[PDB]
Amino acid sequence: KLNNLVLFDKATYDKLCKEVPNYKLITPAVVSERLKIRGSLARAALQELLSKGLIKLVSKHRAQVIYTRNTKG
Amino acid sequence: MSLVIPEKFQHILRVLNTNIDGRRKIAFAITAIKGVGRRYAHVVLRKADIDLTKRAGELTEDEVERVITIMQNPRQYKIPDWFLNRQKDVKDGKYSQVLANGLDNKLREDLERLKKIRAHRGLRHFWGLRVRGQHTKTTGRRGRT
Amino acid sequence: TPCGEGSKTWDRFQMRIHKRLIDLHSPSEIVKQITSISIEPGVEVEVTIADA
Amino acid sequence: RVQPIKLARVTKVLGRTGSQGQCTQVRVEFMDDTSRSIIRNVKGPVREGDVLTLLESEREARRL
Amino acid sequence: DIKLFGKWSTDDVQINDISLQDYIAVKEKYAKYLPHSAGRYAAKRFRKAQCPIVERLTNSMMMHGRNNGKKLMTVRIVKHAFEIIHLLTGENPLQVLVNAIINSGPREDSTRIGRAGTVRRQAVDVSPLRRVNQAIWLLCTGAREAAFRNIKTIAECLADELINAAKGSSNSYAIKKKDELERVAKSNR
Amino acid sequence: MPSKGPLQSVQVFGRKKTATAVAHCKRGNGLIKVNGRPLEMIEPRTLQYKLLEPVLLLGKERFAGVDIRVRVKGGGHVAQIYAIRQSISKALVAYYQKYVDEASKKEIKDILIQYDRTLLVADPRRCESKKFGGPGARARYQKSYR
Amino acid sequence: PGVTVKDVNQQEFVRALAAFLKKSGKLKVPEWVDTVKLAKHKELAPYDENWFYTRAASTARHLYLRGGAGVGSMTKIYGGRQRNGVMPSHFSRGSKSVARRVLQALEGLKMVEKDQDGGRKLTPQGQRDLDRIAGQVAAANKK
Amino acid sequence: GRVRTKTVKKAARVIIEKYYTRLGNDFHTNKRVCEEIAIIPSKKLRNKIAGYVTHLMKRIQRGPVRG
Amino acid sequence: AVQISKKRKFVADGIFKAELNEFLTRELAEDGYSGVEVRVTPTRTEIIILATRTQNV
Amino acid sequence: GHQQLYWSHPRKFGQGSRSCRVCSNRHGLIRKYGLNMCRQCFRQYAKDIGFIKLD
RNA sequence: CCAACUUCUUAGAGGGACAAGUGGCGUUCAGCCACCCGAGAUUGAGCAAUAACAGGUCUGUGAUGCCCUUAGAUGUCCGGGGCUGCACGCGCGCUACACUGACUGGCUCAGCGUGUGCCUACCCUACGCCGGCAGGCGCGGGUAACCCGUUGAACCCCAUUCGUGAUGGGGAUCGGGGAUUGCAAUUAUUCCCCAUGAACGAGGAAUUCCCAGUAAGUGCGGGUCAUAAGCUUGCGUUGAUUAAG
Ligand SMILES: [Mg+2]
Ligand SMILES: [Mg+2]
Repeated sequence: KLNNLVLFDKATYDKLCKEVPNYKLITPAVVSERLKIRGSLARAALQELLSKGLIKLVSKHRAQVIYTRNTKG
Repeated sequence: MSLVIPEKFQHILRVLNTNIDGRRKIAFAITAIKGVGRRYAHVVLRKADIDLTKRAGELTEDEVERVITIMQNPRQYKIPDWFLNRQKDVKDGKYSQVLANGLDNKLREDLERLKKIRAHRGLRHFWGLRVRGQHTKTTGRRGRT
Repeated sequence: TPCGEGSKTWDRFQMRIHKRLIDLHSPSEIVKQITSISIEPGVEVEVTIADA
Repeated sequence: RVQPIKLARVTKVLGRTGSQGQCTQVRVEFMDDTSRSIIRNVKGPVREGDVLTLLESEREARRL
Repeated sequence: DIKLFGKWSTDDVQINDISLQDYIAVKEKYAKYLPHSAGRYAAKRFRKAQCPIVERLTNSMMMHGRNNGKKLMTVRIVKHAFEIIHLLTGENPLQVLVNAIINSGPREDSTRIGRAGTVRRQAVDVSPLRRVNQAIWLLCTGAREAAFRNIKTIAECLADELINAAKGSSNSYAIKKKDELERVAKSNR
Repeated sequence: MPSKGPLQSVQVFGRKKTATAVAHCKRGNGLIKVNGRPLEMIEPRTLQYKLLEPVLLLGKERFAGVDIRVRVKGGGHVAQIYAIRQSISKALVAYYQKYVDEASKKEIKDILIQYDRTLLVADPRRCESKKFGGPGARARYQKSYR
Repeated sequence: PGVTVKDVNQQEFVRALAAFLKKSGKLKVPEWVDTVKLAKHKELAPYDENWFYTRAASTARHLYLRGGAGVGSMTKIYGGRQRNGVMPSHFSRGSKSVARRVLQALEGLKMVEKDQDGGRKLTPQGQRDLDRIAGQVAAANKK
Repeated sequence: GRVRTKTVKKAARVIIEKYYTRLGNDFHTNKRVCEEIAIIPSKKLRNKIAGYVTHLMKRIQRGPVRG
Repeated sequence: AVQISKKRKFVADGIFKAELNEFLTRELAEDGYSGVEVRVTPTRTEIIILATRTQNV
Repeated sequence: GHQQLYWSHPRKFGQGSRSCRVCSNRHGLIRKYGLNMCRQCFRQYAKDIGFIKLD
């Protein structure tokens, strides 16, 4: 119910790049409570997963950046 | 860029007498030092030629040594004169930023100076009163009993 | 109120003064008899210097 | 015991009631016949001729 | 045909209850591009019912003073939230919004200025505008009190409470508390 | 160069609360801009669909013979887009009562009246002055008794 | 086609011209540039470390739309809302000697001239290349 | 709030009693007649009298009013 | 020399008017005063009293 | 007496040197537009100046 | 005349709305409820009776009765101090408790109004050049729809950083320095800088104000003003949730 962690270990980063580009709603507020990171690396790492091409960008607003799962078939 | 971490990451650092937090970033991690405020911290770092967006436990000891060195004697690193704590100090006539137990040293020293020669400011520090001419009839109740 | 007692009332005096502007290319001598047509207390007329 | 949550259209509104001007008597009709018509009360503003749905249909009217 | 916020047209949407078609205004006569207009709705009564529900949701969202006239700031709360809604579901968000209005509007409550049996005693019915008023009030409130101390945005907390209230699971605030109105109305029936 | 048809044009205003905005519109070929800059390059951009809105439910290509341009003066950020939304709406309505038939003007006024009448009526509500005993016009200072 | 400055997005036209002046290193940047706080209605230093180029890009563009702007006028347009702590917030003026130094630095860059009256306009050499890069940034809106 | 004070009704009755041969059930002509034939100190009570004049046109064309 | 603003022109001759009203009240009260009336020209100004007993003034 | 310091405290700036031009109080006076009358009986002469209220 | 005109702006006149028109109710009375047309189908305020109150004010007034005091004067002036003193209680208010936010930067919108004085010294400020800031000088304009001023107001809008932590929320307290007003700043005038970083997690009983450009948010200007607004009186801006009993 208190402090999270910045700067990923090995155990959450492979958990990131195996299922976080799979599900449909993906947002820095989501993966800073479904994971055990706090945010501002939610914003940092999910920016570069848009830089790779594992997900799609939709909204891009300053209060709210919203991604989605990528084209499957 | 830090996708996982490098090999060593201080949980806490250790700077003057303060163990600054290791998960903050340096612009707001060294503000735990009494004497390094929210404004002085950015200026020391910009004179330290660093990248501001790096976090706390991922500075090497050469970075930590050079950050402490610039905030220790800032008068020679081209930091201007009315940016410092002790501008024209009342015992020596010099200019210094004070950052330690020496901050609280020179804090009480002027308190006991005024208490010695019995100035009106020093008498209200010797009492539990307000100093900067505030009213006392209705405010500040929870200092006294 | 002349004193402080009462129920916090306010009177809003105001004075709305009107002003109009007229040009002439007249010879500047007959403006004296233009001034000399009517006494008319409530107005205030002013004649510009004739030097343009 | 188990009632269908039955909806009902209103005829003439019978003016305010409820000691604060909060409740309105409305005289509903039960959407299936106009012969069956109970007088009831709602809160909130009405607009004569609309449709409102009774969670349980017959309890009481306002009389002492 | 008019595509509220540029997309999500309003022909496939169907209001299920007969009791609320004359009070929910999703149809083509009252469908716009974005919910912001020179209103004039509490001049004469009963014209807050042909005000469209996207406008009536974005008016009831800026509430507590520090956000009290910020209407260009709550219109994007709803603009983003429809896209979060569309991705978790795949449905037209106006359809799932009016399912939330149907299912969060109560049917019974009680009224008494005397001898508080619980609080109010004599259980009454409800007109089909006050259940629309209390639909939008419960939804905007629960989206607010569940995002006050949270990393979660108001846009996601709005979106995932009314798709949680349109299904109906007592996990959204507008369902778990509306039942307590209908429990306490049966308790002094 | 004035060689053909000098000044076949009108200049038509629209208002909200202080914000006036007068649309000068000539004969030409499909150009719409406000204070110099285009309609899609406009400041708020959250209200984007309600200032290019007469263009939508009338038609860009159909109504592309006019070269509307607007100057705006006074108001706020929201009132200055309702003022141009009113202005360019009733500009080409007023451009049609002067140069083509009113059968066509009623043909577009049919669109611009059943769709939220405020595009060519000036919304009359205004500032409504403060009074001398409260923080505003209606509200009052807090009364105490004990 | 012919695209002027007025039909381009101008939040990022400023980003275009700031990147232009940063790479064309002919701007007389002051020595005190990293400890400035920018106009005492705010309590932190500017976040962008090369902030002097985006202030220069901005004050050239506002000078394009308004002739006769002086150092008093530029501080009335970069001012903001000073929070007074426990007292209510108010408007306050910008910083004068960041406005004076940036107009003098653009005059070394030959993109601003003085006037018959007081104030400053920009020279035709000045406007011809912020129209040239305005065409580039409207083309880079596609590109 | 429509209810018309005694000076509106009394002065409109002395028109219709005395100038009935000039009046009709048009508002905008009776407004011009009452302007010309009465002395009315302001415009608002002028057409507030003239409206009650047109009301009594449809009233005394039916039957014996106090007429 | 230099002249003053039109806003304080009008309050100055209004307060000129109010001052000699009060003095000519205090003088001519026993002699049927009943006010004054002023006319300013760019010459001799002319103030007419409105006394009821014009013999006693 | 001894004229060097009879009236020597400097009546300049400050409300000990403003006064009413009618009525000779130093409190509440209105120095707007050069009126310099007392608050309490500006209201007397307010019509003699020509300041009507709203009607 | 090396052009016309008044839409926008400012006034002045006149017009315009009357419950007029159409249904429905009502004694087919007074009138009410709906619509259509229309900018508007109740704009907002001022004045405001009869008779009173032992209401307040002699500290506003050369309004004033009576009493008191009048030179070791309750007159008046000068200097210092006080009206700001604090175990506490109450009333107006301001800023907050954050992420619907705080930063840092871009970006664009106002209106009401005020300005150099008879005594009375001192006004509003453009521009230029010094200063990291408040500020300092030189140089103009303005007795004002002529200049400040197209009053580039804040909120809001767009990106950046921050991540639910009494935190980059909050900024009380307090040390040291720097300027300005002034005859004089101590018991800090105000402003600036650096540092210090307190309670405070939405508030019990109770209680206030308000129903449309309203509440509320948000700044601006008059008053006081040598220096000065958390007050007051006005102005615009953004703009509603509830109700027609
Ligand atoms: Mg007195
Ligand atoms: Mg938070």
